[PDB]
Amino acid sequence: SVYDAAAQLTADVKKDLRDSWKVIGSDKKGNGVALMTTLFADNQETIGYFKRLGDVSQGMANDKLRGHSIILMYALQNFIDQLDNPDDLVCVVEKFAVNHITRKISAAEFGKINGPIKKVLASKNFGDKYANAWAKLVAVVQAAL
Amino acid sequence: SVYDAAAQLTADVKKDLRDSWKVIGSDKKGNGVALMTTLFADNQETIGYFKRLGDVSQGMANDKLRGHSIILMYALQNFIDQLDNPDDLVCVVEKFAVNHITRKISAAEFGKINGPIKKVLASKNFGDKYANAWAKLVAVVQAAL
Ligand code: HEM
Ligand code: HEM
Repeated sequence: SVYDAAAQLTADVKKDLRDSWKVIGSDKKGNGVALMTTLFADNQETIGYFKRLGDVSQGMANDKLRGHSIILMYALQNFIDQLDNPDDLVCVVEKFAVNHITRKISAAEFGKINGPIKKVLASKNFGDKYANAWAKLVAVVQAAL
Repeated sequence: SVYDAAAQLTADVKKDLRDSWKVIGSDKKGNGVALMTTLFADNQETIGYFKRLGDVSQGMANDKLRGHSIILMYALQNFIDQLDNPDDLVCVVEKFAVNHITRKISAAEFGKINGPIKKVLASKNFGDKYANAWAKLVAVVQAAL
């Protein structure tokens, strides 16, 4: 359950999340768009959920994709900012989960974002330690789906 | 058409928005809930759109309303951050608008948030000049609805 999954965010996980977000979150447009095109490249079957975005291979030049990618990064910003207070983290994760549940995005489907995250981290010289901290935050959202 | 309403955000308007946001956005939970509870108090009929939140009379103590309130404030953070690049502001506002159009929230209904914003600004002693600027930012969204 999500209260139990939020409890796996221990002190070192929280610190590694903030330390990597300080670099990733510096360029929300650039890293958000890179996140999404890596998801589409590595997991082409997820493009069906994003029909409204139009031609996803245009990347940055697709205004709808660029708008979605920037907004996605503010949801991550929000989660990072709630790490101090588990009660606020949980109520924000459950609120966020509503629209993903309506779209029938399962926990297994959501978990496909981990591969893209690991790759964007790796491009900024953040290794496995950080990829695993981010997998634990994505697991809090998965528990709400 | 959003680009035309965005043209109204002149250099002084953007400056007032950024300066008031420096204070308002520094307590996203507190000021987010104050906007929402002021909206419900002043325009009781808007509660019709928020049946999922349950008992909105609990204010801050209602986890679903607190979750919604914090997420609302990250949408405004995003808008403030895109003010200097009209192309990004417009693709973010148009993406944001999609779910509100599906909820059948008209431009007039959305415009009811202006009284709440004026009151939260005035509680932090930002007068009519700042309220005016915020009405012009809300107008960019209204142009997308
Ligand atoms: C790091 C993970 C993710 C974050 C932070 C995230 C964030 C968001 C945000 C903030 C929105 C806009 C608000 C809303 O409509 O709910 C959104 C929309 C959406 N998300 Fe997620 N999401 C993530 C992963 C995923 C994944 C893995 C899928 C599906 C395979 C997914 C599918 C969708 C879809 C289909 C939309 C709507 C796109 C549109 O038509 O405009 N999301 N997501
Ligand atoms: C300053 C203005 C506003 C901002 C920045 C804002 C922001 C947001 C955000 C970020 C979401 C979550 C993503 C989504 O589902 O679309 C949302 C949801 C929603 N908004 Fe807005 N919104 C604003 C005003 C309004 C107004 C005036 C109404 C209607 C009277 C409205 C009704 C809704 C509803 C019903 C939801 C879903 C709530 C739920 O989770 O059940 N919004 N809004």
